[PDB]
Amino acid sequence: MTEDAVDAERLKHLIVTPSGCGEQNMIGMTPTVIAVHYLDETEQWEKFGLEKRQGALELIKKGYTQQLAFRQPSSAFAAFVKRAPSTWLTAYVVKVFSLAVNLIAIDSQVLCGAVKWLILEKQKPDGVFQEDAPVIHQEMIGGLRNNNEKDMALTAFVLISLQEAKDICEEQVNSLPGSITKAGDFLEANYMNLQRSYTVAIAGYALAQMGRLKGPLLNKFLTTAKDKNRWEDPGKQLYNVEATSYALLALLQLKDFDFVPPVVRWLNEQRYYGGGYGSTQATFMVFQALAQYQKDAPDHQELNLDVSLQLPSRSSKITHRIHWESASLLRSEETKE
Amino acid sequence: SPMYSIITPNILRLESEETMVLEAHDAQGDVPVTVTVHDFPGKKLVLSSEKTVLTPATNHMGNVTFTIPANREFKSEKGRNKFVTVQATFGTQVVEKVVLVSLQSGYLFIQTDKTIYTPGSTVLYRIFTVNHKLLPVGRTVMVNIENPEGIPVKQDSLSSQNQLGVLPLSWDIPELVNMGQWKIRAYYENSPQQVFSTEFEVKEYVLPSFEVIVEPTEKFYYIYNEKGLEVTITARFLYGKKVEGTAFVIFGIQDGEQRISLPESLKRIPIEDGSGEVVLSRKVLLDGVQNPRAEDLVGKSLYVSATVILHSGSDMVQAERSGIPIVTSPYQIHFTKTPKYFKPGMPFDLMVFVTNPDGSPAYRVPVAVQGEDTVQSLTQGDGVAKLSINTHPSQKPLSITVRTKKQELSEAEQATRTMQALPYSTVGNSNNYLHLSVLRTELRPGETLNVNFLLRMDRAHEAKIRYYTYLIMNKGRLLKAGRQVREPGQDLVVLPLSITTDFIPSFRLVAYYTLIGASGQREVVADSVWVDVKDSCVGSLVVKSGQSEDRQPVPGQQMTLKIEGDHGARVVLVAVDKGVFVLNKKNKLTQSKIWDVVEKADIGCTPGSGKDYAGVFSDAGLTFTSSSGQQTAQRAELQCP
Ligand SMILES: *[C@@H]1O[C@H](CO)[C@@H](O[C@@H]2O[C@H](CO)[C@@H](O)[C@H](O)[C@H]2NC(C)=O)[C@H](O)[C@H]1NC(C)=O
Repeated sequence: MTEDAVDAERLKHLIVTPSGCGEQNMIGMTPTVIAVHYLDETEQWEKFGLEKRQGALELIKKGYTQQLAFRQPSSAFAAFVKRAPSTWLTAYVVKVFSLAVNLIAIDSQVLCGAVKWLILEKQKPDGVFQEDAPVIHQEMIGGLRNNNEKDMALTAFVLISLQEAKDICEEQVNSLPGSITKAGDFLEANYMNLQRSYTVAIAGYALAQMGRLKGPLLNKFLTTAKDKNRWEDPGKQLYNVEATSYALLALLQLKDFDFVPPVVRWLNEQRYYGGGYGSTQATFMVFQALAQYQKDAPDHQELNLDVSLQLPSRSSKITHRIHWESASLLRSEETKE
Repeated sequence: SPMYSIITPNILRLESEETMVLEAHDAQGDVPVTVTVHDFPGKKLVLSSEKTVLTPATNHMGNVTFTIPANREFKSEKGRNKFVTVQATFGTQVVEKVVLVSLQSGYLFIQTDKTIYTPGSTVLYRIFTVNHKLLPVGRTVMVNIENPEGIPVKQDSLSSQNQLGVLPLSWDIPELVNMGQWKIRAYYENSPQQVFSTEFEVKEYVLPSFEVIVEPTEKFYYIYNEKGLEVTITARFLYGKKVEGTAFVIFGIQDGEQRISLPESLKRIPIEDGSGEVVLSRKVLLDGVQNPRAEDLVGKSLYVSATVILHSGSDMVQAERSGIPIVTSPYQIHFTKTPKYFKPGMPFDLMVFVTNPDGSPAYRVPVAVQGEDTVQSLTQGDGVAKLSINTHPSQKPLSITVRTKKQELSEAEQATRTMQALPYSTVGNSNNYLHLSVLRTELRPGETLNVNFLLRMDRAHEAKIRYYTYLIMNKGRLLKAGRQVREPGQDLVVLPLSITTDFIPSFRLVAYYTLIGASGQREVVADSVWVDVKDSCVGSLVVKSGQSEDRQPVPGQQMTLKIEGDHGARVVLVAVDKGVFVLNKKNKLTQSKIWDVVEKADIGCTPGSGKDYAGVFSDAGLTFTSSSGQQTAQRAELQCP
């Protein structure tokens, strides 16, 4: 009852070495990181090639070592040290670090300082997040290139960024719940008026990550689907794939299994392997959604039976439990009467 | 820069001592190295102990011994292949190679006193717990008994701790049970997928009083023979006496799984003096089947179902022999032992496995090559005949066909077989070979051996090589490593070898050297060979009767029997009446079965040589990784094709 995944027979191109400044460094290392995470979660290294894993791990380790130079003294990150820190770039750093904690030795203090720096002065009191330094190239931010509802989508993205690192810096920052509540109220206040399925999907994902996407908001999310199998946006299909990934992650969070299989089947149908200009974020998060299909993959079995028998002798009523690990656990009992 | 080489078994086993030979070439001074093992994927830090330093005095040689711990993470997934990473830190140089990890962690041998049990009778079976080195081990064993339809009836959970590897168990069959082929299955806790089994059947039997053996004169039937198949009935009492009764014989053709009977072959031969014979005219066999064609019968088989009745009309015994082949050729040729890769311009070995049509190895039958037929040899007691062909130094593949040349037979009866061997491939076409010519006879522990290292290289590079590295496999893991020196100019170097009792049953020997060639590119040339050893006990246990007089002891009279075995060992005994062996003689246990299981559980399946150095190491069951970058192939399948 689970759709098939990508065999990764043509995923070798995702190994791109870091180069240039921090922006180009992250552009190069994003496909490699997402590919190694997908392969590790899918356990497909047998066919992909076992010897490339160590090389990719060395690549990501030295990239993580190199990117630390661009870190500002205020625990902030940017394309250049002289350039002002970027809120979206810092949130992307938070995403990458929280994803790669299991692969590289991420400094907890650095991430905690970055989160505190974002919370204290990089957000409005109402919870809206402001971008104080646009990046050099607008093709990597993804849906924020278009200025329509840009602040709302940015706020939703930063809300997801802070919600995906709850346990990393829970003790260090005590104002996180207030920011969560402010962002949730701001997003739920203006969810109906959204016209872009990209913004609708990101707001729905952000609201469902903490449980405020219910009732009319959930109905609008469900009706946002085009032909009940895809999400459509004006322009290139990359935004459509991004919105589809948003919706897939939101549905996986909501544990609604009656609509995920069409979404993942459609995503595999286009076979979006990535590459090209302005495709880093889309490829990264579509493979991230494919990874979230894994590990916590829903399965058809729900075996939690509690079987009990009333023996006529009444000496001892035998009671046992049948589970998925005990599906083939044949039990034989004999009675002489 | 000096190159660091790490050699490990291609397949790792949980809870066992697995060696990792560490060797360095052209190393200078002491080079400490710490070996660490990490799970793949991730980094769980399973084991990073057993660090060792290197010494130029010991030729920069050293082996680290440890054991991979058994954790729930490995046991979490049992349906997909899993791998681990071994990493070595040669000072400032780092080398790491992935390797497959299996779940096999020993063997289980099930011994049952009888092979047929009546309902209402007890069952006594012992579970033997041994590891990959065939030693007693303390683990946890699950035991299940399955009825023929496939329903477990009784399950247990035993422990081999403090039992010295022997677990005696009993079970009571209910008086009312469906008969058939019962099965006992057991598996280790760590690897529930690996299931060992035995087979005992429940029957409504009563013990007979004599044994009937039907032994045809030859274990086959020549199709063109005019006399026809001949079978001899030898009825003998169990206690060593002759029979005087009558017999019935019926011959049937066994094709596939369907048995066809011949009504006209039934005979009533009066067995006298515990012996008798009966003929089968070829006309009856031809007319019994529908098709009168001759060649169609080739590939089928016959079976004899003899029934013997005493003159007193007391007991009847049905004895059946099946599997007598119908083959136009009285001999078979097998190339399961011959290497599939030769060396150009170098002597090549051709082990031919000449065997009888039924499957038993033949003995003293000449064999010869079709071309230059002056080369001849005779099969030894093991059914293997040595051969030797001189190979021209040409890169073209050579085709060899062998044909038996026994006298008093025509050219049609001789068996033929054709084989194609591929030439060894070097690196960069540098024409650097190594060959290892070794004696392949009925070797026994203790007797010496002479490995002949045969280097072949140009005079411009005959001085850089100053030694050799050789390894010995046995039962899947290493046994001994070492360096054989070779001063410059000595074309042939001989390596004396001590075959102890620990080399049973078949040790695979590899050998390789290294140097710098071409235009500064490091390279390695390797070689491997397959050697058989006599299949016998690692110890020596013999049972013999102390009382040399008072022949044929009266029932109720004592005797004393000696048990000559190695000191400190535990001996289990069981006495079985031969009647049950008369009524069922299959699914027993013996040394041959144990060695067959051990051989089947190997890691490599190519008897020596290979396409190239990486191929040679992969087939030999080792992975070889260098600091420079030289490496073998990748293995990801538990069972080789
Ligand atoms: C592989 O490890 C074993 C571990 O014992 C080494 O065996 C020792 O070898 C030395 C000399 O070679 C003997 O003095 C010891 O008595 C041996 N140990 C035991 C327990 O008998 C073996 O030498 C190692 N292999 C190599 C090539 O050094």
